Amino acid sequence: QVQLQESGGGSVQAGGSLRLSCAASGYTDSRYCMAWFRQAPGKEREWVARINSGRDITYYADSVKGRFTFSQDNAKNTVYLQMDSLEPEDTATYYCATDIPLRCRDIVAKGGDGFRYWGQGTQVTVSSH
Amino acid sequence: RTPKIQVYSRHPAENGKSNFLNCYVSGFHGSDIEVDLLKNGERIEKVEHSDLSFSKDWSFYLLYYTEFTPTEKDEYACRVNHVTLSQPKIVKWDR
Repeated sequence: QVQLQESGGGSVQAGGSLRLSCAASGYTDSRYCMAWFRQAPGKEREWVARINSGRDITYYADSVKGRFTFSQDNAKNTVYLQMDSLEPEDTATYYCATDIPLRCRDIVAKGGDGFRYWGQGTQVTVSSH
Repeated sequence: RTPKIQVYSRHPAENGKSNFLNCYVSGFHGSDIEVDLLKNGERIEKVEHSDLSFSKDWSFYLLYYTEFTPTEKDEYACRVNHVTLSQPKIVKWDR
């Protein structure tokens, strides 16, 4: 059944950019909605972003609005979250979550976390100068 | 030129009571047009609409609607595909 492909984390200089990546194989018709959370030291978990199964609606956390943006690859198989203008406060492990549209519909957009299928997490470390 | 879209609820929204969510779309040359209501970015299943159209200038007036119970955190939107549009237009509900 559903297998997550989640990648892109690593080390970056503050003000730089970093593209996270998510996709999942096994869904009926490859149709699934998707969100990102992150876990930082010393804070609770924080919802980052959400895109729908049709990939034309995006909600972002106020905390990253104007900075983070979803795109898709040419082939349309994978979704990217482009993170620009990174600050040290964005140092965290990022995770993506997927589920079928029927369930996603009831998973609230900003914060809802009822997704069945998650990545193990990719870590992003944003150092200063 | 391209469609006008308004998205609004039948009442001042209050959470846990029953209201309606409306999508009004208006423009020209509608035979092709596709309108969806969205809850948390996914299509709402049972949705109704009323259409009004005139041949003289090919104008149309569509109203898609659904009975819904809003909550603190559920987000709702309208999606419209049309020939004039290279990529579908989304309008988010506000309040």
